Amino acid sequence: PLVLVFVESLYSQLGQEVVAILESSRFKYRTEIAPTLTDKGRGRFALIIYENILKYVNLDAWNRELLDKYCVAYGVGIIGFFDCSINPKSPLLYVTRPSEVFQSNHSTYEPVLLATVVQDLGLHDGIQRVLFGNNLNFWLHKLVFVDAVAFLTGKRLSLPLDRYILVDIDDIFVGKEGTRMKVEDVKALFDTQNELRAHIPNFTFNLGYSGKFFHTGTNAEDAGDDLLLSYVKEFWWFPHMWSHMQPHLFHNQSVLAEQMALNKKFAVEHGIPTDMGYAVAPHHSGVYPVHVQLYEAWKQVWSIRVTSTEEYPHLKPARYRRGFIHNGIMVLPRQTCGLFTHTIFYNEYPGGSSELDKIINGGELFLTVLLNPISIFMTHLSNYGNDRLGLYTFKHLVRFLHSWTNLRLQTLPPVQLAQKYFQIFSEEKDPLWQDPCEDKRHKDIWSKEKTCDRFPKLLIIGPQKTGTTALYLFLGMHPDLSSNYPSSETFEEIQFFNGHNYHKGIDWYMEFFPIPSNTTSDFYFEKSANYFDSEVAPRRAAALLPKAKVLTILINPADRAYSWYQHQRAHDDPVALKYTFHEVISSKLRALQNRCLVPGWYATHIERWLSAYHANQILVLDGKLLRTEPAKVMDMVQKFLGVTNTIDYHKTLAFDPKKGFWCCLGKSKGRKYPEMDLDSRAFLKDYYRDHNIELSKLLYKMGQTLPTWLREDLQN
Amino acid sequence: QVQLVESGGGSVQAGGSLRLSCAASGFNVDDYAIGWFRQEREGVSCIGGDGTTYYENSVKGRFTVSSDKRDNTVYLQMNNLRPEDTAIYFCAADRSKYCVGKYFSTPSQYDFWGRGTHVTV
Ligand SMILES: Nc1ncnc2c1ncn2[C@@H]1O[C@H](COP(=O)(O)O)[C@@H](OP(=O)(O)O)[C@H]1O
Ligand SMILES: [Ca+2]
Repeated sequence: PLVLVFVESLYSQLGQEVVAILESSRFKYRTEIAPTLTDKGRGRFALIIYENILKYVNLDAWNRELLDKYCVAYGVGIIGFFDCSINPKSPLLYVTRPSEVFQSNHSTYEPVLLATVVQDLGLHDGIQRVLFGNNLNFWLHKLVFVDAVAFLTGKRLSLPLDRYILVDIDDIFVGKEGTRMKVEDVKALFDTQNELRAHIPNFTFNLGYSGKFFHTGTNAEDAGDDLLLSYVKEFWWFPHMWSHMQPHLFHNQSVLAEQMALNKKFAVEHGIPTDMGYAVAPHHSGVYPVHVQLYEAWKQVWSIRVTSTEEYPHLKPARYRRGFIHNGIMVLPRQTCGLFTHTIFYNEYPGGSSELDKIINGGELFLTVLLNPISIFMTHLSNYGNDRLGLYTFKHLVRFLHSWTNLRLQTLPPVQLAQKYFQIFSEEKDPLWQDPCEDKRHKDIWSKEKTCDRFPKLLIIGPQKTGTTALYLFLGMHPDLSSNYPSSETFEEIQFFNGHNYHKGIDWYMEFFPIPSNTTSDFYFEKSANYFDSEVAPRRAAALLPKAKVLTILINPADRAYSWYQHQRAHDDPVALKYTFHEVISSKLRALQNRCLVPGWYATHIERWLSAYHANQILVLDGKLLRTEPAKVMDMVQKFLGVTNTIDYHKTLAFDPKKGFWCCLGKSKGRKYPEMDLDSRAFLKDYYRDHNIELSKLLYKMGQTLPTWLREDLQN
Repeated sequence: QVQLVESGGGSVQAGGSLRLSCAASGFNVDDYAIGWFRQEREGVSCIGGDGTTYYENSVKGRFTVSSDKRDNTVYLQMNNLRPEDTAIYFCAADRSKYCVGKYFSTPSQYDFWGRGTHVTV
């Protein structure tokens, strides 16, 4: 269900608002200015937004005919963009509840928002239109925009009405004198949780205690918080460290476990239930990027399955904040709530108290609950102690939410919240790793013992049986270049970005490349042969290594498939030995034919790697030239990598007729097999014709010289 | 209480220099982003918590933002002043002190703002 957006400008703010609501809703958008509408009998776009609807009115007439034809044949709706009251009888209303520009006398439209936003009926021209008067600044306009995307795709681009709010009270028992609570604030906190249990079912506050700085303030405040020792059954609690200290500053698992065990002793002596699988780091230190010892010490002494951070994948914008299941702990995005540690009074809020009243009545709070199914809110003790700011913000937030939305607001315990989060978003179960040094806030979150820039600058992708390990060796000969360490059984393959090794993490990948120094070479590389045909490898490789270079070599795909077939014949694999090559071109036969022929389709893999990496970073050679004259092609690689010093490869690469190749790895790269049969060569020349044609057009598109075998296959 | 107070105004009308002082009362100025926004709001400058400095292309050879920890005040030493520069300059605080080049111009990146002061060029 791709959705096509037609922005008026690339820097237009309404395009950022519409794309912002679509990225907050995880709806897969297509950015375009002022194209092909179908993809071989299936619709390419499920919904259209014009950010300027006058583009559609003044459209090209043939293209308008194709647009209206594609809309009526596939049921595609168009969203337009040029006090406020909600229509109770409107079919647009799915999330919006009726509580507290465009004029047509003929009944051909539904006035959903009445002064603004209307829903034109589908029977006028076969297409459905939802038209917007103003932009997406008011919160009711964003509410009816979510309802507009919901109805026009037939609830395909929508979310369920069940909505989930977790409220964390961080910084409990941490403040100095004048910021902590007394008996009045604890009693008002319990009374507020009674009324919010009346509003939201099982709304119980989650409290981030710190046990060291309890019993150290005012004894009147300590007797003021002694009534919270009588109030333990009616409150949820999560550990927020003993001394509110950042977990990456410890950089030892054991002393962090002693701090968490001191908070565990505090939880036992208070009457706190040692349950619920939830805890949050103080400055979110160690959650993204992953400090392994925080994740290990969390589940060791607390059974943490859920944490929540705002650091993934970046701190700002909050629309991009995803969750990820790494190291057995299902991380969730955290939300800011508008409440901070410096806010202790209603009067001393930044921008006045009215700015808080915009944040409650339609700010980051309300669009956070509307656009996210799971919303974990951060509040601090200073918002509960003097003017009771968090009591104010949630007594007004759930009143606003139950007034204007018909959402099923339920507070489950955070294990059920994390299970619901990864049931709704199953694509976010895999983490997407990024560079810790690239964002300096993440580097502050990253531990100081971990050395920066331990990553490759070149990716020698495959495919297999082409000559990639000889190119790996010859790039290893250069003093300015340093090869990767061998990764145990897989050797010079790390197979990080394509397999299950991506779930091991950044620090597993960083161990193969040592610490940069004056003695060690700066430029680093790995040969990664399975990353060619893999679909998951280029996007993750562009995520972690944005400025890396891509080096592919390509030989004749009939001979590549033949050498791959003889490679599994020489590895004594039973299906490839059992059937001859004519039968190849059971499930093992189909798997062998798929990994023998889909690696031969060079264009479909170079499209993925070119969608990830820039074509300046991608360079393609001949491969047979690596067997005939390798010094000129190695001079071309040395010009490609941008190195300063240059090795004269004419004199150090010596031809060996005893091996048949310029030197080498001996028997494994010097195999001698009988030549391909003539009927098999006719079948494999006939099938590798169209793949060679789009391959030749692709290599002319890339600004690359075409190989020899491609030119004789194009001529014959 | 986080408060941002700014000052500085006028110019030599064909082009001159100023040092707009944004005082950060109630919090530390080396812990936040303190990016300057001119009027919608355009983020022409940003000064990171380690001192890392970003500009737009109109202001890249001209403006010089700076920071001083001692009076807790971020300064904007302006130079070679074009008539397009006249606006309301907003020193805005952000929890991420370090600036990123995609988002140091966005007003949605910056949480707590200032009163704003006018430069007339
Ligand atoms: N200089 C060189 N040294 C060794 N093998 C080379 C080579 N140039 C090309 N090759 C080829 O590289 C192929 C293996 O490619 P890869 O690097 O992906 O393992 C070998 O096919 P064979 O193993 O069938 O003899 C061999 O023919
Ligand atoms: Ca805290």
